[PDB]
Amino acid sequence: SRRYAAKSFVEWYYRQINENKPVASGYVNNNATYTKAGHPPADITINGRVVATPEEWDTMLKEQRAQHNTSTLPIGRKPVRYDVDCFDVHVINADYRFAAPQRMIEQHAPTDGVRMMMALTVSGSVYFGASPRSTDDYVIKQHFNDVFILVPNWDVLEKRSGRKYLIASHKYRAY
Amino acid sequence: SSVFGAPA
Amino acid sequence: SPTPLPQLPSNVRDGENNVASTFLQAFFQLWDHDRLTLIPQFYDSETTFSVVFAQDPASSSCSKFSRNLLQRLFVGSNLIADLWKVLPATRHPSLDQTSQWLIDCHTFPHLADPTGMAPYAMGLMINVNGQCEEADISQNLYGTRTFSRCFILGPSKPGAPHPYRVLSDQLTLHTWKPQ
Repeated sequence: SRRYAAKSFVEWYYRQINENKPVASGYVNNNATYTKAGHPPADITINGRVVATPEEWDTMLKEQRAQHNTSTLPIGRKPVRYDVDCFDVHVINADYRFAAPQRMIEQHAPTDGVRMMMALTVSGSVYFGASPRSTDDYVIKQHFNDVFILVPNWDVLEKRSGRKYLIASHKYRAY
Repeated sequence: SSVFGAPA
Repeated sequence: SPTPLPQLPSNVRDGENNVASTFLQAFFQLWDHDRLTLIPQFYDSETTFSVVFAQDPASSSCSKFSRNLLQRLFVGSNLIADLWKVLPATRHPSLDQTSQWLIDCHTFPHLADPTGMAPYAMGLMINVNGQCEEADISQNLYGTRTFSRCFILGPSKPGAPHPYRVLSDQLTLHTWKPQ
């Protein structure tokens, strides 16, 4: 199980990207509770390049979809689209405690499906220049494989995802 | 605690 | 045409003890030639394993396995061997053919400490994108697989054969080109 937690993160994350919206808010860097507790910045690797901040990743996504001249895509073609084919999630620490309010420790035991550190793998395709619902009229097609380490967003769980779990580590590959 | 050693 | 993100080689940032190297050199050699020996070395009662999909020898294999007691199959330590037995025979390229491998790894905080002596332990995340030759002798099926495999490694339980163990092993079998 725990797919349900991963599903909500996955749906949020690739939707932001596909709507040209930022994903930086999903990383630990931008959660005050985690950072004042001393959490390090997210460890992000993009096709083998270590990327220092989530903000820089958003900028890179923007650059990837940028069109410069001489040629131009017909209207109605979308510069970049990510299609998720599959995702899978394992719990790698069911007793995650870092930056937890003590109350959350007390309220949810490791068997209770809340205080979960998760390893998430996502695979699918990247379409360049395709019509938004086409998988055939692309100019270029890549395979992509994303992996994440997700940690509990105490701020939200105290009170689906895109905010229920935060990204602590992220590796992106496309080829 | 770590068994992997420090990153370089 | 918009331009895809630049593609760089493997980004290997493991700790000084070079466990990612020792582990992966053993892993793919044994996966090809002595697969089940991996489990007592690195797998324990808590390890979890998944195989996912993104004719295919593996497809028919995981189908029949799942019926019995794009598609997903998740198992605990009790079934890992039995599943691995059913997965296709393989030959992977040597790891020193560096351009045939995309291996990214880093150490990360806040695993549990199985000794209970500390509140946290460092982990090692290893993600692999590679290819191999796959064969199924009976069905005369031979071809080239493209795959992803993500490992999470962490400190082993007291008494284990190595000081580290596999916590999580996620195999994604996408493309299969017959040949």
